[PDB]
Amino acid sequence: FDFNGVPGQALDAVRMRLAQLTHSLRRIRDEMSKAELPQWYTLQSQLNVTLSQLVSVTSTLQHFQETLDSTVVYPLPKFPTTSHESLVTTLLRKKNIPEVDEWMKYVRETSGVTTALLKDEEIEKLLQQDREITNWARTTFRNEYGKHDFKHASLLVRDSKPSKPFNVDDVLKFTFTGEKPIIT
Amino acid sequence: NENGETDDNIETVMTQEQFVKRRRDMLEHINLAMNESSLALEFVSLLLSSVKESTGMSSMSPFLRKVVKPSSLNSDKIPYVAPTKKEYIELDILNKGWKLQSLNESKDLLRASFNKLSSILQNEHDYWNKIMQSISNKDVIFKIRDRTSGQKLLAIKYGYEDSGSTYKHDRGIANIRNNIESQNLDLIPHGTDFVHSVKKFLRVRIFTKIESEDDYILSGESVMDRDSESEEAETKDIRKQIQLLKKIIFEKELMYQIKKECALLISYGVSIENENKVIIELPNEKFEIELLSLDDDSIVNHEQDLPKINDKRANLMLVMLRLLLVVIFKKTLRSRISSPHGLINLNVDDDILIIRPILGKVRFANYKLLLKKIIKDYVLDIVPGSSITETEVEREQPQENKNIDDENITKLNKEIRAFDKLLNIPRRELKINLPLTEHKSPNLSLMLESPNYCNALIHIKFSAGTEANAVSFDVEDFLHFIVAEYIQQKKV
Amino acid sequence: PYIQERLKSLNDIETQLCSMLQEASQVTFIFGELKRGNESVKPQFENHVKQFYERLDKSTTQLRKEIQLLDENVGTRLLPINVNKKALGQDTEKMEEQLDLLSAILDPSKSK
Amino acid sequence: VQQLSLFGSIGDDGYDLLISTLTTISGNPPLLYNSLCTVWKPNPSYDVENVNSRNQLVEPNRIKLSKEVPFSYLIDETMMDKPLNFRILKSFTNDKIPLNYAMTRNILHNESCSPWSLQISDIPAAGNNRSVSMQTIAETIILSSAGKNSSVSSLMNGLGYVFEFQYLTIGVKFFMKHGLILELQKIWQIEEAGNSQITSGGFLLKAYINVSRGTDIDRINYTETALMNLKKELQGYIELSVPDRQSMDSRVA
Amino acid sequence: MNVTPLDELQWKSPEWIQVFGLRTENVLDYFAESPFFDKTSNNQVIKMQRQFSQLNDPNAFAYVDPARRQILFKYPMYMQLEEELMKLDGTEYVLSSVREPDFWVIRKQRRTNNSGVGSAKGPEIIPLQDYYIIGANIYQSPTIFKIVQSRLMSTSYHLNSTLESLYDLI
Amino acid sequence: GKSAVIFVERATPATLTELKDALSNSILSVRDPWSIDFRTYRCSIKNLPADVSKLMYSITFHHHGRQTVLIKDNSAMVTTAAAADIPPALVFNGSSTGVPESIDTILSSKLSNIWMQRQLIKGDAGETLILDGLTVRLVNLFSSTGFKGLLIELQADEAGEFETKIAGIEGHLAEIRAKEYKTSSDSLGPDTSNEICDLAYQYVRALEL
Amino acid sequence: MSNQALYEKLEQTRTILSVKLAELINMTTIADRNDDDEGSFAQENSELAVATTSVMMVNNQTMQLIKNVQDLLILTRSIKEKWLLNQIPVTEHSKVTRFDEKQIEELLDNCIETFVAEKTT
Repeated sequence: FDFNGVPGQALDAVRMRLAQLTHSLRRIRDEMSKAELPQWYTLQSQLNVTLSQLVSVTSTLQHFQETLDSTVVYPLPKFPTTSHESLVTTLLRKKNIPEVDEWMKYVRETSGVTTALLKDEEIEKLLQQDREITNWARTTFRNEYGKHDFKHASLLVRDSKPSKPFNVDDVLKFTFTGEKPIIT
Repeated sequence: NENGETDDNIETVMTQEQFVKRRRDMLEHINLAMNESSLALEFVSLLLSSVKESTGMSSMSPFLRKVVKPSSLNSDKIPYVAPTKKEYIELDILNKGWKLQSLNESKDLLRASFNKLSSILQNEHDYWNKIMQSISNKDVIFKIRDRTSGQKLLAIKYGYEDSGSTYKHDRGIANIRNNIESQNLDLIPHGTDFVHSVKKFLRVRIFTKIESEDDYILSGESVMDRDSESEEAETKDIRKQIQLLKKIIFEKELMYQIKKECALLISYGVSIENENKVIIELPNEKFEIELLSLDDDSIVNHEQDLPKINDKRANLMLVMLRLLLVVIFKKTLRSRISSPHGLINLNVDDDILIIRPILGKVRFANYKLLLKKIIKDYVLDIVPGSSITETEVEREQPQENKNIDDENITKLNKEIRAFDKLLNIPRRELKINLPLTEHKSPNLSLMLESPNYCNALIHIKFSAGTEANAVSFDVEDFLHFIVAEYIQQKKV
Repeated sequence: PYIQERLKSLNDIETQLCSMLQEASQVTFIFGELKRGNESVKPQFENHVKQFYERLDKSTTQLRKEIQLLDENVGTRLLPINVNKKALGQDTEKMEEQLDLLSAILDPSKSK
Repeated sequence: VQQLSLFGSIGDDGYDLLISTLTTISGNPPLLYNSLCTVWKPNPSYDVENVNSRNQLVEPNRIKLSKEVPFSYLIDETMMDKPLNFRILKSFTNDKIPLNYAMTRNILHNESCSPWSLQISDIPAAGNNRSVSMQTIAETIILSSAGKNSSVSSLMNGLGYVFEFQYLTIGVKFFMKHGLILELQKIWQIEEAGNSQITSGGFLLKAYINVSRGTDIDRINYTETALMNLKKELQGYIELSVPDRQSMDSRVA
Repeated sequence: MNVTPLDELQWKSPEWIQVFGLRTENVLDYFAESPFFDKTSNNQVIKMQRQFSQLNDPNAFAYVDPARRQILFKYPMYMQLEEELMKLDGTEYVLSSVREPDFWVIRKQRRTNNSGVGSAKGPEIIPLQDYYIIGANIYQSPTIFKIVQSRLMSTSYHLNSTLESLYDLI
Repeated sequence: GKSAVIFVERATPATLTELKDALSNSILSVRDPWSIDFRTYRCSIKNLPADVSKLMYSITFHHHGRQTVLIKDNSAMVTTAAAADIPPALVFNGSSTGVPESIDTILSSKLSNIWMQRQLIKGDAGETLILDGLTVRLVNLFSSTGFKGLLIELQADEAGEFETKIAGIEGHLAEIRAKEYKTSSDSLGPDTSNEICDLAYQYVRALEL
Repeated sequence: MSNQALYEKLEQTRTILSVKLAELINMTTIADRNDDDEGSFAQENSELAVATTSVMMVNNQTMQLIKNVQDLLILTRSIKEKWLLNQIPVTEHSKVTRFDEKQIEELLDNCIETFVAEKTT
């Protein structure tokens, strides 16, 4: 009633996937340090392969409320306890890119574009769409591969198996009591 | 192919600094993303507003000490519009084609080094072809793994020697292919040298010291086993390697002569210093065969051809002594095939052991010299006109050779039969003998028994007449005396 | 033995798989040119592409077939029964002992 | 004695193969053997409590006399002849060797008697899920006999037992690692009104180890393992399993 | 040519001489942030507009608030300005008033936070849509969640792919 | 092989030595000790009337092998508890597990419902006296109720005139003042294909009163 | 048995089939395919994460493809091994025994014995 219901609707949803990507990384990080022995190339792909999967769900969880969250755009106001020790606040509320943004430029400049505007750009879009349509051609060729199939029970059993000469248990029953083996 | 793909899937490497620095790269470059996923865990405290929010918050120890629920937002659904609708946003989607393009450039590059990585695996396809060629049919497909670990590491397959029946220690074979398209024969000890490195054949050697009883001059003569010193076992040829495998079998056989060495230890005939043992026997002083408690036959000598009478005999020894422990190698397997426990642990009472080299020594020496000596004592009965004869008769009475009777089974019966005819050789106690008279008729008889080169002479005698009189007695001193007493109670 | 044939059929299926790789690798670099708007080799793109599909479908039938064959070989008493690598050593060797030493003892007794 | 064991079966079809396989796994040939078992129950005319002079709850059980029959008393044809047991078993399938087995029970063909294996077994070890069948056996060897009524039948009557039923078994056994035995076997009911093969159709498979201990949990646990390894090694070729206990109880029934 | 874009530094020491101590603080921020664009300053200039008298013409019982303003509650001269700002920018409805481009603040002791906003009112609810800026020691913070995430998230992943690139180990 | 058994009913621990020395001259060698366990099983059967019999005797010898003779109504069964003494063929084809135990163990523990062990006489550290054509064994018999008496076992190779050998020893018994003693060589009737069983058996005749 | 072993291989093959397709199809989506049509259901919105799809595709698809390959080369050579495990080879002169087989050998041994051992009769 004093202060407000600010934001964070799907924030819980981000936190959960934020954590799982943290949790899978953290554990790989802990092992990463026992470089005394690497865990079994199976083991690391199990942890680093679902650890990458974790970031797909964490990647997507971001877009799903993606309209909502960049719109929310909360900047912090708090206890002045946050003001002492300072930086933690600069650090903890800061968005940037690392040395990262740079190979992002290497990549952007690696494309064939940059300052030539709208009309020529719309055209490139239609052209890339044509590439995706030529990719449908993959659908046609996949039909050719033509490999899809399956692995009456009675119909299949005659072909497969006639196994068993008798009842093991009953045979034994006889040997011990003289009770005789009845049809199985 | 699978083993080699599994090798590449073992992380395995022997790199100094090269291997070292690389793994440090993993540590730091992975750690960075681990640590930045922790900023992700800090957005968790950023919720606040709820108890479950506090739970998420404690994620930082600094949150444990930064109490506040701190932050708040408003509405710029308009700014969401700007993010989506900007000409900048249309353009940014170009950063999507751009990074994706360079990712496809990476992808292309990775894909090509892959087919060339399958090309080093074609070296292996060739190795399997090499294995397909050459040693085939009956032969070991032993599959092994070494360098420990127990999973992955280094794993491969091959055959070895001993099999049915048990010498016991250090016995097998292990085989791999070099880049010269030749197979190297490992042994899991017997240390690798393509079709061996250095080989010891069993060897033999028999000396006689006579001089017509002159100056105590001894010479030897040795039955020699040398197929050649020149070695072929051609590279790229497992057929030549099959020959090398047969050589391997011979090397395993010498290990058997080590068991015979041990079986010597039960006798009083030469074992000197515990460092060398020499096989030798008293009469005409002679020596027969050798191989040091260190070993058997190790190759390095000049080669000239002259033979000698001793030498011819000596080749007969080796085959016997060798043969005799195929017997052991056989009566071992009798028991094994036949009854539950298995045979393991070799020659208790040095009864089983002793057979090798023990009964050959005995045989030669004992029965023979003693029979000769008995014959001089029977020259003490050389006095009467008389007559007296020797048979295999003791031999005939026990230990029959290759009999139709068999044992418990058809399968069992065969092996029993195999034992029996060879069993004459192993059994070789002295047969024994007799002498007789007619005219109101008397009769006597004696048996020479070797028990392990010790000689008993047990005799009998009956003087058959209208009313019967008889005696039987079972030491050579007394035998001389018994013969003297017999002269008196004979005719004379 | 004559199975060395079936062995070589599979080792060749192995080279077929290393072709699934080698071929689709071009598919990677060639689709690189294609979305780059330069429709230059679009027919050639289609070629090496249905070719990666072709190599793996041939490998897929060939090793699938080989597995069917091995099951058939297993059904046959030609291949050893379902199970394990174990000793052949004991058999021939045990007896053969004699055959060599005996034949050689014969040889030193009379000859030529 | 403790008998740990696993059971299973193969049609005569599978025999040839199984054989070639078992020889390789064990490295010994199969060895031909047989045995007759004669089962006895307490004389139903007498009647006795289930307690001792040492107040103990003691149940009536059957006795089992077992021994070899030399094949000369068992085999139908010399033409078949040969030493090979598996090809020979097809010759034996469905129906009986000479038998009439009564004859031997009381001598014939003024007489003393043979050696027997006199046994009595208890139901296999109670167990919720056992990895292996574990059974106790009390045995003594009879060496020969003496006295007025020295036929094995007289002896058993003297002791207060009565003949119940009998069976012959012929098979091959494999001698294997750590006292492991494998029997591939066929069983024939023997009655006076003719003989029928209990195992008609195939072979009873028994893989076992008799252990001297019982009270050495370790060797017992080692033995479990051995059997397990076997079942496991042959898994996907033949399942060795634990028979139903109830089916191995020679009690009154 | 480069931009400082998604908030960066201050303007510092230059109105530290003019002196920052609340209320004056807001105006110091104006020079600093380079982010007073229309209404607050416009209000400033119009009053500031009268110079040396040329000719320049055209037309141009206490307690009542906003929900956020009621939550806030203003203490001293900035409270007076607040009245002025409402006057400057108020779309008027029956029991409601909405503002155009006013810039304003919330604070404590060493530091505060200020927003430039649009208010929509009603009897039982009222929201201001704006930009919010925090202001400690001559610096302004203006940020966005979702923008906030993309941050160390893409960073985590580029660094994980450095990690994945390092799996160039046999 | 022939045999006879003598039981000195009225005796003490010392009676043994008295006779031991009365023969101290007539000795050749003395071999290793022997032992013997003599059990009495009362049958548990009431359904069978007093018209036919009851009771079975169980005699375990330590004559190298842990062999046991059972005797009921002049019929004798021979068993072994020693694994070594098993007929080889029984073991091979699986008839035997090769794990025998004493037939008595079986009787008392498995068929205890039919048979109750009534008496258990043991003879420990017996002495083996060797003459020419007559081996003479001696031992003191103890029950769970105290000393029972002295026991003499006579085994001889010589089927020739065993009758004199027995009579002579009974003489030595008169000398040492051994009065009220019991003797058995069987009762002319049983036939021996395995004589040892019968000899071991007679004990029963000497120990039934 | 053999069946269970194969099932795995079949699954691996299916995996290998399904991922050059994802590399191709995801190529479209990676290259970014923003649609004027509202019906189309592939997304590439947010900065980092939509080009991150491109970094994940790389590692995922390319290693799943190559991995299906590595596993399938294992599969291949596994069967090869299976076949070099071998079968029970029977004897070539069985039923027709070679060498001096018989008591005949008993004679041979006696010869050697008299030969090696001394005395001249």
